Parts: sequence; structure tokens; C-alpha cells
Amino acid sequence: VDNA
Amino acid sequence: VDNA
Amino acid sequence: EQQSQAVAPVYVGGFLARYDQSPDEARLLLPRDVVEHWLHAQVALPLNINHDDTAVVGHVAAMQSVRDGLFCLGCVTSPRFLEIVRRASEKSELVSRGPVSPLQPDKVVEFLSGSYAGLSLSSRRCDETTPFKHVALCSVGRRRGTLAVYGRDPEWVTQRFPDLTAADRDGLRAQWQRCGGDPFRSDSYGLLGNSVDALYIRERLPKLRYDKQLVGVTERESYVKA
Amino acid sequence: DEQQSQAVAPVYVGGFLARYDQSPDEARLLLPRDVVEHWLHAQVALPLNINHDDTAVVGHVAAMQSVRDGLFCLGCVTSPRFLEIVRRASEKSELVSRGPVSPLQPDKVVEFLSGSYAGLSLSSRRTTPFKHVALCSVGRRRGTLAVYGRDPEWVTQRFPDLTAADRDGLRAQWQRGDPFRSDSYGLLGNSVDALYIRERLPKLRYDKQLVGVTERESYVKA
Repeated sequence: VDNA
Repeated sequence: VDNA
Repeated sequence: EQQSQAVAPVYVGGFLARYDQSPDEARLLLPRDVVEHWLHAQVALPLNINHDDTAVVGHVAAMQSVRDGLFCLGCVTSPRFLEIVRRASEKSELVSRGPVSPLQPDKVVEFLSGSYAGLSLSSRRCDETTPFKHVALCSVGRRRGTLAVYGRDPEWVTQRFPDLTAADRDGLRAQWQRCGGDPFRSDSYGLLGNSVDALYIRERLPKLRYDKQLVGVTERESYVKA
Repeated sequence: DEQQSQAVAPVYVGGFLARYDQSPDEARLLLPRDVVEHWLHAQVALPLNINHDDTAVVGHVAAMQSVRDGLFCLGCVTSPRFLEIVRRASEKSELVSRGPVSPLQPDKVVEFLSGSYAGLSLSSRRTTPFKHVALCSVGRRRGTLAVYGRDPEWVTQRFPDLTAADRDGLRAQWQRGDPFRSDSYGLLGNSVDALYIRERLPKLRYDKQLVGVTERESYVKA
């Protein structure tokens, strides 16, 4: 997952 | 009065 | 009374990503091709504070890929979170200065504006079919153009972005209308602690002024405090 | 839970309320050593509040001393209620979780104060010339960095400008319920205000160096  |  | 309507649901909108903008890290890449495939792939996405699984304050009501990027419509519903916000808004000289031009003061919408001025998506790392995980309100997202516009009404919110074409609002509206207890598992101490974390993000205001100018919310009137 | 009794113990804060070698970008901020020394001579302990809120008093000013480069003060955060709020909130700060530097030991509460209120802000008349010292995210007066610590002595030695003589003066002074009528909410609201102070970090760095705290080990998150 990538969190911005 | 002056507040910093 | 005035509090009853102060803690009423609050809508939030903005781009989770902007196709015209190239991120600073290859792990922030998210082009229209991927977004539209994922959308067609995917129960509403939760809406939390700074990606905090214990600080869920609502849900995403609409998601739509448009010309300039991925736009999402969300709604803060958690009575507990809204109340915390209401209490703090009474203690913010920023909130006390009031809104712009002809907008009416909304201490709460204004407070959320000032603290979580950004949106930050949480999707799978591009490098089974639940690509998107959630959307997070935050002081500033890592993806540019992600300014967050809070409002008491969905139409009014989507209507803050000049890019959006009447046709786009229809896709969204179709969504948020069909969409229709308290998921929040945090408190004020958390938010406060979470607030100091934001005081140390480099260039917070510059990135926000940029996001405001890029997405055209600089052009209209809103409760945006950046 | 014994880890909380020492966590909510008194915390000292030190820093300059004014630098004589710094020209105020506003006349109302002028405050030369001459005035300071007469005032210090002319006039219990001044209260310590949060961002000048007279309801957010957290402790008292233990010592004030005019020195070579400015008016330096040493305060003590003593509010149990406040120290408690800060404790609860520190558990939830990523910054605090990153812990301190070199060989310092993590001090969540201290590190937290260090981050939220890295500035000191004096309140005085344009008798009692000095009204109160305020903890804040940045002072309008330059060089007002706030250094927090569990020990007065330790805190004072974080400032290179001070001499043994200086420390004697301050030490002499500092050696000689609950005034916090606010809450977490009030603190939360006040922080949103701080996010919009223009050039918060830039001035905070400028202050850290000017005061030579850059040269030492401290809990300054700035």
C-alpha cells in the first residue's frame, strides 16, 4: 500500500 | 501591553 | 441549537491525484489508465484522519476519474469527531477571523479546512480487486493538487472546482445520492498529538498555495484557509 | 503506570525573551537592555501561559536575568492537568515516536512541549512592567527559542551565550491548585492557528542558530  |  | 447544526454532516471534496502533475516519487505514480481500470474493478471507502485506522470519521461517497485527475467526494459523519472539532473551533482565533467575501461563518467547516487542508489516498503499491483502501484528510497530501474543500453541501463542494464539467458532477451526483454507528476510535488527545506532527512538515503552506492555484479553488470562494 | 508519574513531573523551559542585538521589524517590539534593567529593578512570580491565553496558565517564571545578549528567562511547567494532557497527546505524535537525538533519552512530554511551543513570548507594557511569559509556536521577537528539560541546570547549559556568572544569577532565582482553566480542545484549536503562522520553521531555525542551541544536544525538534 502507498499512503499520500 | 504588547505580546510576542 | 446552533451547535446541533454545527455538528451536522460535513462534505469534503477534491482530487486524490492530478494526471497533469508528475509526483516526486515513482511510488506516487497514478495515471488515468490505472485509475479507470481500478475503478471498474471495485462498500464505500472509509474516510480517516491522516491514515489512522482508529481515526475514521466518515466515508467516501463518490469517486470519479475526470479530465484532469481522480476526484473524490466524501462525507464526515462521525458525531464524536465533529464534536471534538466543534469544541476546538471555538478556541481558534483563525476560525474567529471568519470566512471570505459573502460566505457565512461555519466555525466547524472552517476548522476542518485549516487543519486537514489536504487529501491523501491509500491505494495498492503499483509495484485482489480492492485497489483503493481509503482516503485520508491531512495537513497536506504527498500528491500535488490535492487541496481539500469542505462544505455543508455536496453540490456546493463539487461546484468549487472550475475543471469539473457539469457532466462530471452528474457522475459524482449519481454516486453520492445512491450512497446515502460511530467509526471513530480516537479522541482530542490524538488529534492534538497529530497536530504537532503537522507543524514540522516542510513547506506545508507553499505546497498548499500551489495546490490551491493549480486546482482553481484560488479562483472561487470557499472556507479553504490555506 | 509509574512511567507516567515521572512523565508528568515538572518541566523546565528556558530561552531569551529578547535579544538586544536583534532589530525588531516593529517598533513596539523594541526592548533595549536599558529598559529591561530598570524594569527588572522596578519590580510574586510571573505566570506561564499558553499562547498568551490567560486561562491556559501552566506554571511560573522562575527567573529573569538581563545578560550580555538579551533578557533570558527560566520557567517551570507545573500544571498537573496540562502535563497530563501533554502526556496523553504525546503517545499520539509520530514526531515524539521518532525519539530524540545523539545519546539523549526519549522524554515524550518534554519532546512534545519542545515541538508545540518552540517559542517564548514576553508580555509587557508598551509597578509591573512584565506581565507574563507565554509559550508559543514562535515569537514575534527573534531568538526566542524555547528549550525544555527536566533539569534547570541542564536547560540553562544548552545556551552557549550564558556564562557561569549568568547561571549563578538565574540559579539563585529559580532556587528561591492547578491554574490551567483550559482543556485539550483549547489546545487543539490553538494548534491549527500555528499551522498558518508565516515562516514558522524558517524563523525557528534562525533562532536555534542565533542562540547557539544549534551547537548543542537538546530536545529541540526545530
